[PDB]
Amino acid sequence: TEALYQVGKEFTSKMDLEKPNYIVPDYMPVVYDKLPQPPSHREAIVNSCVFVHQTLHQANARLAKRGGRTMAITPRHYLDFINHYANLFHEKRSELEEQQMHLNVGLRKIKETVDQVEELRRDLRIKSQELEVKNAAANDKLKKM
Amino acid sequence: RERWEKTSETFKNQMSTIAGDCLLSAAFIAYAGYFDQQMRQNLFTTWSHHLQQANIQFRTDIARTEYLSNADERLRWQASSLPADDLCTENAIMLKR
Amino acid sequence: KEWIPRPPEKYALSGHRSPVTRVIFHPVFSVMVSASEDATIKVWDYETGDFERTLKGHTDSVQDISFDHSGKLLASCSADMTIKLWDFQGFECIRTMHGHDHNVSSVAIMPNGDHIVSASRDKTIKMWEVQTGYCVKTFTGHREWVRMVRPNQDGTLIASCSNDQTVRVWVVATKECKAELREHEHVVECISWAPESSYSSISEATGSETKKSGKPGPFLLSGSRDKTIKMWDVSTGMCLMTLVGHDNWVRGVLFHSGGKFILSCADDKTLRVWDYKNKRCMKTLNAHEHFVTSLDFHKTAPYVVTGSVDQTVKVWECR
Repeated sequence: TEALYQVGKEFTSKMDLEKPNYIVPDYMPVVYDKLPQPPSHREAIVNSCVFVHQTLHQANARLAKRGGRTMAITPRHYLDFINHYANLFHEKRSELEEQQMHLNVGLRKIKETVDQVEELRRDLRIKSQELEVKNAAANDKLKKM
Repeated sequence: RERWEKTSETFKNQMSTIAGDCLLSAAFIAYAGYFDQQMRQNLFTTWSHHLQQANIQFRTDIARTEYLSNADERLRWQASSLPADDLCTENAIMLKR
Repeated sequence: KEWIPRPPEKYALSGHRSPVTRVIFHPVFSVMVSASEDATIKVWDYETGDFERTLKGHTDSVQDISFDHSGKLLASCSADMTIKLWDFQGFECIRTMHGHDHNVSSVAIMPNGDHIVSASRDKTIKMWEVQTGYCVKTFTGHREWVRMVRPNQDGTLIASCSNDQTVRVWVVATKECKAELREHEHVVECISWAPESSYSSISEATGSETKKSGKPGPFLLSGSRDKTIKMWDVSTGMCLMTLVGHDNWVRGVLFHSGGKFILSCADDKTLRVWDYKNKRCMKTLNAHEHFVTSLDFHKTAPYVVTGSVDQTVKVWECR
């Protein structure tokens, strides 16, 4: 269990895994016996990762008791789990930033569109006011006749 | 603009559950490959409960198949005579990632 | 050293799709980093002018970036209400830092290499921890948008400029505005302090009298939209000289590595090199076809880098 925890800590150090407002539950499901008593968010994530690996061992034992076919659980499975965790976290976060970037630009274009639409209201009335005086002056001069 | 604003305000919430969602998704790809659907759910349920007891945020509304693949990939897979099944969809995901 | 930019340019790097907001020099490596408004941070090799990579972790327009003393970590601030810390070895975001409501304007790392400061529209300055990411203390007293914030050379004194025409100097331990300066005609935008290479040059260039300790005291400089550059004394709080001649708003100011001349950029589409010692050098250099946003001076290499609105970053030789 200690070996799994140290592998998780070292490999997941690159990822953020930081929650400043993390709340420690009263009954923490402690898997790693050497986990700090007030565990951080990063430590909690690694603790869950270790628990996931030990879950498969219990699952395989359940099949053997029932008489089903079981496959060996090896550290390579744990390495695959953390590799997938690192890749999925980077992929999901990167897509979210790109998606929100495009949405932020799109909304900015919309708010500039409505602003220019309001600008057209002021342009329209200036054109209308100029038209009213133009025909009024044209009629007045055309009537000097 | 209404839909984009709604998605923009929830962006902060979505970023909070990335660690929990990815952890469940990574475990499913690496571990749940060999087992049948009956225990793929059992393994997922046990992991989800542990995250809940550890106060780790994760989205419980989206399906794992929906999370790990897009509609275009699923449509392309169906064009390759992939059966329209959740377990078959999960298997195709593991054959890609 | 008499390093001076020259009208001929060397490389005109244009890879940004949005106006460039700031440019910095890597402390040790031959790396020049530029931040723009397309939420991307681009890395350049100023010696050969080759685009290296981009850091697209940010959401909205990136405002200010800063390195550390060792050049190992890169701190970034953007309009997405967050501070992002970058690991420069692998070029990934290792810690995203929230809070500090609304568009964050400036960010800097004290020479301690352990704490980070930031400024935003929320009329306050927040001090953070690089290791953990928790804002232990917050600076309040500015009544408007705080634009640009710099620390000292030993992580004890911090100056911040805001739209409220006030340049307030803060203290780490006491968290009080030791000196408040409210004398600028129009909005103050950029500030920078004085390295130890220039303290001696100020004494006889202004006639200032040494105190009982004899040390001239910490020095301040503030650039404002009123087309005036004014350098200030942190210890006392009075002016020594005002630099006038910029046609438009000034956006970036800093001291020459030798601490003898003044280099600044302004919205006048030109870069002005001014001498405060004798008012002899008033070199005005056309830099960009559009507004010039920020500039930087290499500590040892004879290179200067300027960022502009025209999506182009230029590097000038120093001779």
